[PDB]
Amino acid sequence: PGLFLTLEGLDGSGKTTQARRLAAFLEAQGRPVLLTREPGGGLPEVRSLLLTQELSPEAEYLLFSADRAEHVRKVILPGLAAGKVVISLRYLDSSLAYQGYGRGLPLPWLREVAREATRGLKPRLTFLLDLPPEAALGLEFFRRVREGYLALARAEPGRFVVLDATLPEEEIARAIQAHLRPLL
Amino acid sequence: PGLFLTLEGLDGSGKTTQARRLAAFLEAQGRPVLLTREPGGGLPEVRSLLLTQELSPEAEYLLFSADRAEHVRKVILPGLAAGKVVISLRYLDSSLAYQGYGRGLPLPWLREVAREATRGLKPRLTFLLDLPPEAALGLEFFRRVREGYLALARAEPGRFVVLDATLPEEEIARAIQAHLRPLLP
Ligand SMILES: [Mg+2]
Ligand SMILES: [Mg+2]
Ligand SMILES: [Mg+2]
Ligand SMILES: [Mg+2]
Repeated sequence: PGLFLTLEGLDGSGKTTQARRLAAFLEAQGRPVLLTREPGGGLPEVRSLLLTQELSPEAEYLLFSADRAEHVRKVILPGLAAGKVVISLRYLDSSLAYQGYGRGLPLPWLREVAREATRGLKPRLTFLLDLPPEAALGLEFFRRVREGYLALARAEPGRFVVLDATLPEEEIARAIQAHLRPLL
Repeated sequence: PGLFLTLEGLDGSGKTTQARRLAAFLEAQGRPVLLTREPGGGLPEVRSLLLTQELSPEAEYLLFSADRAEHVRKVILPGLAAGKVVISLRYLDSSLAYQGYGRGLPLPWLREVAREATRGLKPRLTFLLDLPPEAALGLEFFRRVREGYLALARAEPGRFVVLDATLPEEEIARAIQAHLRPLLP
């Protein structure tokens, strides 16, 4: 069958913790599951050098997209073909939020590039862990990314589930499980 | 205003040599020049990344593009803005030939990615060194790449100057010189 879920939000919003707990919930139900992340899941070396360099927003986006392209072909699609629940910590929405809304690249173009890079694969549900940057390129930048994420979620209410990331981690996990139950 | 020139073709066709000699010819007659290349002109580290085992053609192109986007913004446009003649050893057409005609990616997608990466910057002339594919991933790959280059040149016959890469390198350089002389009195 196959089921593709993603987690999104600012760095510091409990995405890794919630990915781990979601995988454990599915492991407890006997559902085979795969945990992965971006950047680095396709091309690990892209993660290393985005860490220690600052490029133009266009170059940054295209590197992320190259990693994304290998990630989809070598990790996500094969996992889904085996009937696994693939959970990716960050996917296309991160690039739209950080490089698009944050750094100012045009979103129609961003989505143009992603069409062939993702082979059109999009998640069935995306969990957005929303919070202000204080609760996790300056504060103004992170504010744009956050509002970008909220704007993206307003546009696709059938795909996005927006959770208050400031809540206790146990409540957030149970909320994710509640939203996910109907799809299993 | 500046002048933007490129050299293109299969590896082994003498492109580096011609780019080097072209630079000299211009320097000699007091035209300041910036000599550069892809892959590596924008992001040096991309050259390592491109050699990744079994890299998808999509990801390969996106790596070339990322390098190309940094190359155009940080090196090529600032050089042209300074009135230099910028010569690039490989540019967009390398990707179109190798990743498009060679690896099978759809050209319109490649061009649309490129539009924002290059800010629409095109070379005034591109010197295509046409080399036989056996003298350059088997032969059938390189056969497609060679013919793709020739297809690109047919579609933009004013931009591309197609030259026989098996000629002596002085005769190639002289032919490049003759095409440029109208562009710099
Ligand atoms: Mg992408
Ligand atoms: Mg948010
Ligand atoms: Mg490109
Ligand atoms: Mg060219």
